[PDB]
Amino acid sequence: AAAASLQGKLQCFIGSTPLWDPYYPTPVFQVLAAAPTYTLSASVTPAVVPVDTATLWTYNIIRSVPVPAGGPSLPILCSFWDGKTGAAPTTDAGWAALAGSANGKGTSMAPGSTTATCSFTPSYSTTGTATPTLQLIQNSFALDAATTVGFLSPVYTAPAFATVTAASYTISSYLNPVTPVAGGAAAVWRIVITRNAAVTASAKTLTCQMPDNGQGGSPADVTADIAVGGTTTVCVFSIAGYTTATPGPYFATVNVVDGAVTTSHITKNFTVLASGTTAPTYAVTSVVSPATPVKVSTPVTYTFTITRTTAVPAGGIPQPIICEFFNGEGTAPASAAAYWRVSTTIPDADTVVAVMAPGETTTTCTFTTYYTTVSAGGFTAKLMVFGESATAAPLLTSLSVTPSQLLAAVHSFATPMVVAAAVVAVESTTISPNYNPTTPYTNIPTYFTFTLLRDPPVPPSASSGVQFACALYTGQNVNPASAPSAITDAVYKTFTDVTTAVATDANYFADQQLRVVTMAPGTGRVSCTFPTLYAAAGPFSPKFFVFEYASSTVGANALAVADTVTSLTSFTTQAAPTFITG
Ligand SMILES: *[C@@H]1O[C@H](CO)[C@@H](O[C@@H]2O[C@H](CO)[C@@H](O)[C@H](O)[C@H]2NC(C)=O)[C@H](O)[C@H]1NC(C)=O
Repeated sequence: AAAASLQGKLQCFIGSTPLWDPYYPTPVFQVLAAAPTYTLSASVTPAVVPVDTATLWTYNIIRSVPVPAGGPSLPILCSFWDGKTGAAPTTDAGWAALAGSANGKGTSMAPGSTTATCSFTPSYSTTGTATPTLQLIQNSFALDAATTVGFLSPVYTAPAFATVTAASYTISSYLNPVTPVAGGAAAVWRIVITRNAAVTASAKTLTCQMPDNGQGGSPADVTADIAVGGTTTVCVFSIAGYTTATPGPYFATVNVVDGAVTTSHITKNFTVLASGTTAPTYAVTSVVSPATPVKVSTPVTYTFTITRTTAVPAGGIPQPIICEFFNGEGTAPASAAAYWRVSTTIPDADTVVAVMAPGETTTTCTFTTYYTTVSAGGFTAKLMVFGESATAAPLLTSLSVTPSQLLAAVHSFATPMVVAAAVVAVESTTISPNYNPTTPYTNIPTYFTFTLLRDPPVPPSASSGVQFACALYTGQNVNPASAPSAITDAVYKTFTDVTTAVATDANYFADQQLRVVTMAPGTGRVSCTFPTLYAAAGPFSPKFFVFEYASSTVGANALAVADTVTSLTSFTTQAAPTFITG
């Protein structure tokens, strides 16, 4: 019989006891006099998509008979074939197997509804038309790929093909040196080729040729490679033999081919200097702010002015500038070429991209650095300059092309930067609880919070925060059972570590304690809380010490003077009150 709402009854027994009493009702299921039909519509975005780019396919599914109101939402498994890669599965088992991966989506028809949506984002790899095929399965918790039957027969084919167009190429170029000298150093044309979409199958081999270098010559054809997932490649043309017989301005044509696709480009302008003339030479001047000396973590700004002997031609190609700056702290780069450090992104704290504009002589590279260690000898920061574009800079190492060494030797700052240690002081020593801000009660746990402020705050974006070991000797000679041998730095340094001590163990209330506190980056001060318990009332002289901390080892005194003691005001503990707030 055909009915609208129907309920089953499942009753199961372990041994003799039933899991549910009197039974477990099952969700409402509708009985249909005929097989429901599944109408379907498809939409594309964009209708025309470049190769190796995502395209949104949207399928709207409409069911002839609405899902029962009281029953559960109907699970639907959209197995979709983009129509361009491989072949569509021939059996429903193939669709079920394919739907496990990203090519198969899972939606749910809500109860009392007649519509559902399935969206996919395929990325085609070949040019031409693509017509997808989609099939619907049921996503029951126990879906057998073999015996399952899709509700859709025959497999729906979207009557709206997507047009996958071929890839495009944007071609830029620059020259090193920007004004080649005839018969001298060989000129190098660096050609940056950018693809409108990243390659996915494998590395692609662009073929770059230069029919004319402005002088009428034709250098040997070059092949450049673009790696998987990359959108940029560099083609290097080493031309030697430029001549000044033709009038000053010149321009070169370069065509780059990828199979059928051909893209032509013309370099803007450039001038070849007369043979025998002295090649233009670059120099660097350096300024610092503030002046020597500076403290640790103080923002130090270096400004380097790069000056060319002669101005760049007004109509020619502007010269890219890559400034790699080493602040002087740590291991210096091995040589000038070693300064081509691998940078994740171009505008980092060590690499700066500038442009010497045509008709201009000087440019400026600005760096901001923080000095961590202390060196009274002074740090001599250095700078190295290359001529490379920002786009081609990251991938020059991958393509095994030597960056253009734009300087004869590394520029070293004239005056070494003498760096002194930061100044840290104990701002306040609060007691909780306390009869007055100077003395605590007796026979109750009292906590001393010491606040330490560093005059130059730990800079944001620092690798790690600073660490301070704070040592305290309250007195009363109970838990250590003896006074410290001497007030010297070493004796208090040798104190036990209780940074992770809890109230259970006997070290929680120790007359001699040593704790570790980390000043986080972007903070100026830290606090250390020490628990104490004054069993007996009497005069007391708590002693406090601060030390630097590194690699879980206690360093020298943090107060910049050997054997510096922060002596709390002497006090006599008085009786505690018994009133309870509430
Ligand atoms: C880049 O060089 C080209 C080639 O010389 C310049 O185009 C022509 O240059 C000749 C040089 O004798 C002039 O007589 C023509 O008048 C130029 N043509 C045009 C349309 O201006 C071109 O001017 C140079 N580019 C710049 C920006 O100066």
